[PDB]
Amino acid sequence: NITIYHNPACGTSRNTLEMIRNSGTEPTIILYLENPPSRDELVKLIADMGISVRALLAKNVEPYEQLGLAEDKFTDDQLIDFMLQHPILINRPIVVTPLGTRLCRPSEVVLDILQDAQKGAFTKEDGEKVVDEAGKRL
Ligand SMILES: [Cs+]
Ligand SMILES: [Cs+]
Ligand SMILES: [Cs+]
Ligand SMILES: [Cs+]
Repeated sequence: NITIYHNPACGTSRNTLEMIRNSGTEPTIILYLENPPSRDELVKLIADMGISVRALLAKNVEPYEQLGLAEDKFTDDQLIDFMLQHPILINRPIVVTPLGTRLCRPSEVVLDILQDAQKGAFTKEDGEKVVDEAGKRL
């Protein structure tokens, strides 16, 4: 049972999706930009990821810039509500499996929570080797 909050226009997200597939399961794919999680779901993801609310913020997207979010003037709940109102602020990809939830940045973070091993060598789309044929992380 795997879910990925995916942005097809982001290389890290594409790389993550293909690593998931290379472990042999096809995940549930949520285009968070158009189908963002609910407030309750979003709080849970953040808790399960073990990161701060602010570490989940995508920088260099228009709401981050225009809302002044780089400044330390926002509570965590304010930041969660901005994320819900402007889903492009949610950094990507988030992946949930039976073993846990991670913000998969860099994409190979996802190897921690995939239950089955990669089924063969995996190379990122830009040529960066991740795992060889033997299954060793390079
Ligand atoms: Cs939802
Ligand atoms: Cs693992
Ligand atoms: Cs292998
Ligand atoms: Cs890259």
